[PDB]
Amino acid sequence: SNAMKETHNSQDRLAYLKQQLPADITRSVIDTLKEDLGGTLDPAADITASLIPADRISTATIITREAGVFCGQLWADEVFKQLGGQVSIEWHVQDGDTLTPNQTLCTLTGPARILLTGERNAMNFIQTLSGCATATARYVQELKGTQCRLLDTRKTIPGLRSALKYAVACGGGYNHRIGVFDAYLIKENHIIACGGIRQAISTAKQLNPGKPVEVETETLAELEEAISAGADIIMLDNFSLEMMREAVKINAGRAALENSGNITLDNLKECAETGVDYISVGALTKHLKALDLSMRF
Amino acid sequence: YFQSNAMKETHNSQDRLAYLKQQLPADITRSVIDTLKEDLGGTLDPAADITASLIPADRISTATIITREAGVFCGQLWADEVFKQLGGQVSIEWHVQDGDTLTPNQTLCTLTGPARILLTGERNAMNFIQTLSGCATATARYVQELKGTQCRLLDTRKTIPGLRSALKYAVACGGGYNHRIGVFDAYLIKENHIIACGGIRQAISTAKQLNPGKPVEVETETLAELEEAISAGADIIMLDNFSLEMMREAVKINAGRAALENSGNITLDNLKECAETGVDYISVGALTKHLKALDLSMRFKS
Ligand SMILES: [Mg+2]
Repeated sequence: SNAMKETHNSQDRLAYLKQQLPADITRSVIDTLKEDLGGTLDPAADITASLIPADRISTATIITREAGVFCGQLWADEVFKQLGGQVSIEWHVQDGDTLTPNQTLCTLTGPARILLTGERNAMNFIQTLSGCATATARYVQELKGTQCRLLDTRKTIPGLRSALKYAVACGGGYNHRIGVFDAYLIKENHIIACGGIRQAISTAKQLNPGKPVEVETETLAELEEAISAGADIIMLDNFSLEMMREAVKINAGRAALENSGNITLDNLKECAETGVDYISVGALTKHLKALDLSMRF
Repeated sequence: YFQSNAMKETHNSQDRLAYLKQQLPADITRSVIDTLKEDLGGTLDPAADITASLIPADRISTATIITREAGVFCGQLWADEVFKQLGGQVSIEWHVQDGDTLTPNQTLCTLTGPARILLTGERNAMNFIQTLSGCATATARYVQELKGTQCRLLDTRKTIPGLRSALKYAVACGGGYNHRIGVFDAYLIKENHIIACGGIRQAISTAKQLNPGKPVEVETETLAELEEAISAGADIIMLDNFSLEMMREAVKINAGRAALENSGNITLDNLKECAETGVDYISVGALTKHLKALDLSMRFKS
């Protein structure tokens, strides 16, 4: 079925993402350390840490004061590798694990100056990615009892697209297109330009074979036309609950239906209960509620 | 020569405002390039946008970016850079300037150029404006709570990765003040450094020796530690989780000798009350660690 086919598209995207992550992790980490150190990757630039003896070895633990879902160990590991690799980390949690208040995330051991310099940077990644995974899981809870799945969007904090799409995955959400290069999102503008939905879809399939094709519809008539034109996925743009139920009944399980627009944590369940297959939520990646962490020596 | 705490703080702001201005153009370009490459799949070539390829190449369109809620605007330079990086064919007429107060449904800018380029750049430009404006907007909200007081709002090092300079700038646009940019421009002496040096005056004199002009801040958890820190020559004292009465006692003990900065579980609910104790500054991690993006919308006229 088309709904199950989208689950396959989501896994293909997560695969592309995992393949690109090492490079993206290195890039964000370097830029973050550079900003903190003042344009250099030399940890000796941390003036306060220099008040500690050069030879001191210390052990610290990072703890979450809040419940949620963990994400970010790969980024925290890279922070310490970029600082020289002298600090070793024992992780007590894995990406995607549920966290309870005051749970220990990891234990770090190495030169005290390095731990001091890397601590905030490592925590800034963890709190951000964990924050996104945590928000995602809260949204996913609203779908209980339905077969509906949550999708992310292109409304992401700049520089962290791949990290946030990964955190969404860690929180139980699914990935929609990574960018404008991996899937088509056909809208009214494109439909008019090509002279009809079937023509737009055909052009899309001829220009980039294999790329998923999604069509945005604003009315039931458009939906019906997109379904008739064989569309893979149909995005329902600002549909009322009534229109959603009607769309689901009209569709009869043919295409994958995805609702988009003005979705809040407070009305997500009601949207899912109409029978739509997916709900896209820009709030998962456009907003951020960082997980509160503490580092103790 | 004489240098008041007011003068020391102004000097500190001048230095980091100077640092931010010199480094900002490079950070804007760096962040914009990384953001476009993520969206286009490894390249800055707009031809990588497959759905935009369904629009005739020679169409020239006009669109506008609208805010759907009130707040403070920020990010003009980043949105400009998105279009410069995509080829510079898009012309942007701004109807607002960084720092401006916004009302719901207000038009931010009107863009004109090749349709395919507008389609590729729109989300990217919007992602920057919603982020920076969101930060500026939240900051302004905290600043509004400080009105009747002489208290100032400070940022921290708890910032979203890769956006430290952009967010320090957004906090400034929202009316907040910038604390140290990183670990290189000022000291933040804590208990472990004190124990390592054998006391507070020891830590402070060792700091001034190694990096003479760098401002020295000391974090304290008690009134006793506060008094040692001030009498030992700290420029700024960070009060860690002080109660309201401890803050009042702190202000009394200080007698204007050092600048006092509150760092605690301070939110919109208790910001005013904490400010009313007489502390000079309140540092708020929430301004840059969290984000409530400003809700934007792009409307194509043609
Ligand atoms: Mg409910």
